[PDB]
Amino acid sequence: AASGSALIFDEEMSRYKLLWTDPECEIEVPERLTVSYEALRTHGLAQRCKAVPVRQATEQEILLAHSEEYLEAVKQTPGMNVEELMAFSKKYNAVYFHQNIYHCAKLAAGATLQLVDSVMKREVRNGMALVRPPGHASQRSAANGFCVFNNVAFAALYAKKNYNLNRILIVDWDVHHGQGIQYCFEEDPSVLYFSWHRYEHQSFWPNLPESDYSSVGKGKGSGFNINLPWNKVGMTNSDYLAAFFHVLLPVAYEFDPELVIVSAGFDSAIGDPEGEMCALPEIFAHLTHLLMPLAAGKMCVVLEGGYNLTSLGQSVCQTVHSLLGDPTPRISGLGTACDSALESIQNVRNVQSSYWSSFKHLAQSETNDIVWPEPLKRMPASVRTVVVPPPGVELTLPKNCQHSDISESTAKEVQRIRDKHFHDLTDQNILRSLGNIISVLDRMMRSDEVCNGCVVVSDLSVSVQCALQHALTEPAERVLVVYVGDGELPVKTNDGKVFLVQICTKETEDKCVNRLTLCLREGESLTAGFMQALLGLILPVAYEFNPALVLGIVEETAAKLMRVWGHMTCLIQGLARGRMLTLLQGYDKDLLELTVSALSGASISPLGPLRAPKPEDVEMMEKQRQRLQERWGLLRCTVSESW
Ligand SMILES: CC(O)(O)NCCCCN
Ligand SMILES: [K+]
Ligand SMILES: [K+]
Ligand code: NA
Ligand SMILES: [Zn+2]
Repeated sequence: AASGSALIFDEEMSRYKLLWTDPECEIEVPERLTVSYEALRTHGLAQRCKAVPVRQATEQEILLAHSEEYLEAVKQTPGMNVEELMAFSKKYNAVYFHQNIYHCAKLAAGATLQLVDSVMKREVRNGMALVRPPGHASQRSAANGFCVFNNVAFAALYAKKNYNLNRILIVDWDVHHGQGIQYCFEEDPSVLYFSWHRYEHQSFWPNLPESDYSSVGKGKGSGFNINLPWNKVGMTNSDYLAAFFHVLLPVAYEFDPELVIVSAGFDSAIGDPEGEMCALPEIFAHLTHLLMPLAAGKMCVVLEGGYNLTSLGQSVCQTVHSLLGDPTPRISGLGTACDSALESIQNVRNVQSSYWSSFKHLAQSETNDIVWPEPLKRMPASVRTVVVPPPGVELTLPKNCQHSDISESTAKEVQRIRDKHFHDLTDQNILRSLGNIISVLDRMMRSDEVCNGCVVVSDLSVSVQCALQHALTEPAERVLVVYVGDGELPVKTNDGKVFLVQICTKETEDKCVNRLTLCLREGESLTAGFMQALLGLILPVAYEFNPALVLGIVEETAAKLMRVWGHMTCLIQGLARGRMLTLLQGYDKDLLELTVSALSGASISPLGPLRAPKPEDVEMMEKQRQRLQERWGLLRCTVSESW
């Protein structure tokens, strides 16, 4: 299974620039590449990636997406003087030409294809291409919006042709619509295109009616084009995560792509003079992380726009940090998306409801200068994952995992804890696991050397109480508990420091807003239901809660449809800088193996196709959203009714 992250870059792509006055294009400068690579070098990220060389796209590769007549016209620009280049540039909208731009365009395109090949041949897990010129606005026969050839459209058509892929997701988080990509795949159900973009009711570039939410694709491609227009500026972390949890991710995991390509424009970040949005560079760590379980981690990130050199460098580093598997930064201050974003989100979900299972319940009444703080460092843990199997069980562990070694001070604390709170306890198994829990938690919370952990335990009540209480005094200001099992746990949810998610078999009405209890009907549809609950309820609440530790718990009677556990374990590491402790009750080799693999950052196997969720499950989940969304605004995917 593949490892490592490709970084594709060449300073030749910085060797073209604007040669005449033009306020429209003067923001697109060679230094965008210079600053981005140097930022990667400064933070040690470039040195940890596999450098893959650029190459030129061939004529045949360019003709996959562009016409012979347009290619022939651009092929003449190396021979043009400045007067001729200015006249050629005026034939198109918001683009300039240069004697070297055709050369660099072929390099930008070939760099993208090198990235696709490295990933699809399993030479790396994922990667990023830092290229100029950008691509997503160029069209079959036109340059547009600083773009000459459509790098990301190349990549999907090339991956289709040479690897016989049937399902490719393109995520365009640039602040501009990628109209070239939309047109290219408009009728194609094999390529799902998602774009959010500043729109402001069509008054923002490129000013197209077809960039609105109503453009869902055409013909057999209906439903495979998703536009989320931002109709106000100033969108925040909360708006972007609301878009992912309530539009993009439900569709992406149902689509089940075989490759993910990201049109990564960081002009959607705070400080950008084109986007004027307010999302922090740290959000891109999470946008990257939330997509990484798709396609077994095969993600090709391709630079598009991004014009504030400071914002650009930091967002590029946050993206590569996540590609490398470094712990995600904690996002504070999350809450409801703004009303304009909620309107865009509800409109997209409604028009897309004829095409996607996660939205289908919506179709029937019965159913329903700027400055910001510098980002903190993101150190990978010395040993990412510590494992404590039952005594004697020897397992083959991934390279960045390690077995537990109870210390002297730790042993004294178990004695103190036993005397005070479990007088009768003398079971020397239980007492060993308590020493393992405290030992693992101490390494997780008081060291950057261990990130997360898994401990197999015997008695849930004592181990849960010790794990929770010990974390709450480290101190962990807030703890998210995720419990797969029935019954009640020694978990008090009164003081706001604990949020409890419970996946259980018995229908039980929960009474307050710090618990989410999910009672999913048994059957062949448990998987789709849980995925729908995870993306649409669990993750929105968990992100807003912003825990300092995640405590996972699985009762023994519930280890037999839990094919979702690896996705949850991977996605929930977006919280608490990845600090997750999982307690598995009883030995199951496969569950322990899956848990350790996901905790350690390994690729997650795809879920493939799934029987769409039970309508009773969707009803249960929407009643949870209604009950919780006034407290946890990140759950909202409609505009609230005003009094
Ligand atoms: C690559 C892009 O999407 O950032 N293009 C920006 C075009 C700006 C036109 N004023
Ligand atoms: K976009
Ligand atoms: K499509
Ligand atoms: Na012009
Ligand atoms: Zn852009």
